[PDB]
Amino acid sequence: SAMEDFVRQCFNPMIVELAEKAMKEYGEDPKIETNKFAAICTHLEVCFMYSDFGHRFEIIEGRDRIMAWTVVNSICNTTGVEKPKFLPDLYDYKENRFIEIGVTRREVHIYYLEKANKIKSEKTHIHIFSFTGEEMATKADYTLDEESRARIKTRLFTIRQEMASRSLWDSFRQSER
Ligand SMILES: [Mn+2]
Ligand SMILES: [Mn+2]
Repeated sequence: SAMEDFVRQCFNPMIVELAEKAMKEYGEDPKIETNKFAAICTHLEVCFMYSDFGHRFEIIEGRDRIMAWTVVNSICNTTGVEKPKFLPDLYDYKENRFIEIGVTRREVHIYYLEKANKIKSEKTHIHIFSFTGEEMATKADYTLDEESRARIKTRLFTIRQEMASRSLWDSFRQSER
């Protein structure tokens, strides 16, 4: 598929490898679930950019479940912050709170409501990004400075435009995988 080629050309090999590992966890094949492949790569890249724009942030996404829960447990033991139900994406040492990052091809408020209804934890901060430069965060607290968020928005829009140039955007956005 052209989607796999695009993924291997636009994403660095480490992100592609982690995404393939996550698909093995899912028991899914990157050559069949190509849109899920692109979405997982995009979410990983956004989480890594978010963490690098700070060390203010502890990365939880991208680790295997053992190490992710080990990191979450150590953070909870040191800070006393409540342990989340689901594995979040980041921990913010400055605000002392876990962060769930969302990347959606739909409207940001719809996805925000979906994520907030899932996580059921007022403590965990939510930050949603779209491929159109829109964002939505808990209490309108965007955590990052405007420059870092602009970098993330530019990266997402560029991914959307590369997909559209390769005639892949319609399939990707119409899919919720
Ligand atoms: Mn995650
Ligand atoms: Mn996430």
